[PDB]
Amino acid sequence: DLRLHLLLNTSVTCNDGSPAGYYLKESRGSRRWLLFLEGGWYCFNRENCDSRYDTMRRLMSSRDWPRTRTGTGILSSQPEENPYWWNANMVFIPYCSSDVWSGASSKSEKNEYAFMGALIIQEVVRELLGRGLSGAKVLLLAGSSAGGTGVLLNVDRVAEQLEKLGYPAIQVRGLADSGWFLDNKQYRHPTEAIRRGIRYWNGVVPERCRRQFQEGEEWNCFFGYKVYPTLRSPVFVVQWLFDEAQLTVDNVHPVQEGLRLYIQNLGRELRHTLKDVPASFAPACLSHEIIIRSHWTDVQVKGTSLPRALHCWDRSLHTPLKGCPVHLVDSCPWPHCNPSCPT
Ligand SMILES: O=c1[nH]nc2ccc(Sc3cccc(OC(F)(F)F)c3)nn12
Repeated sequence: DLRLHLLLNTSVTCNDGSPAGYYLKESRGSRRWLLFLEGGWYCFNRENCDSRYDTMRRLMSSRDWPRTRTGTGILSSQPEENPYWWNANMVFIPYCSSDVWSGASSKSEKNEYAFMGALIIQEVVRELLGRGLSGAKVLLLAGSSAGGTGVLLNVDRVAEQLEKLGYPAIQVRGLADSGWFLDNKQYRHPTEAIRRGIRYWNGVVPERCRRQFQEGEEWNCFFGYKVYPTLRSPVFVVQWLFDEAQLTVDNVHPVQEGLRLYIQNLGRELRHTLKDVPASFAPACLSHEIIIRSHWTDVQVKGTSLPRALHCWDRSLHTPLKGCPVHLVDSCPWPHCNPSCPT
């Protein structure tokens, strides 16, 4: 139901120099626009990117992209599947820059690959303005995994470019799903790979965060709990307390005391980082599931589903609301202590 458009500015490219693009399903009766950033890790040097080009080429090139994609979860237009925004204009932005959406570097004599994730987002926004985004009231920049970190890195830049282009009435907001990681100690023994990636990509981070951490330390801004307080746009954070990717980077795979304590401490640390995040949904589950899955409606925290919490967030952005909460963080300390966790 979402149709592919390759960028009209063909110099804004995927890793291999093929044009980037977006999939669009318009909803002409709606002033809501959802722009979703796909995830899929990243690559950080020539040899690592070459391997990714061999067996993850759709994440580095548009040459084999299909003409259409089906919107699912928060991108579904069916009310039953998407109680939150089923009538919105739907945009899926494929991740083909391998730079956690941070890059601003073209291919060249000296660069085998282009890392243009930050420019891809800006160009999608620019081209959408001529397709109806100029009439929007809300632009929700959403994303999962590397795309969720991408939201944190780019939401304020989207807000800034819309202001500079002359559209101050469009409210830009972020929804970061599964992109809120901790730079914690591993269970057995990362940030060095991000640190090297940033140099390889000419990666860019939000200005206020860059100014806090200063030169060489931009990697800090890839960690939600450090970049989020510097952001001005409203951002709703969705994060499993026991995210499978967090456990993977922590080298966690009949649980004895050391690992039990490690896992419990991870959940408490994650919960701590979300205490001052007023719009958040953080269930006590071991999962890698994301908000574009069709059954995203099923999980609840304190009896409230994520589509409900997002609706309550919309209302809050018109004092807390009777029966319509927006800060939903589990307090129970072990995976699947919430009975609604995905199986
Ligand atoms: O796309 C998917 N699925 N799961 C994941 C997990 C991380 C990533 S990128 C990333 C983003 C922020 C920090 C980071 O460093 C860390 F790992 F936290 F130390 C890596 N992308 N990703």
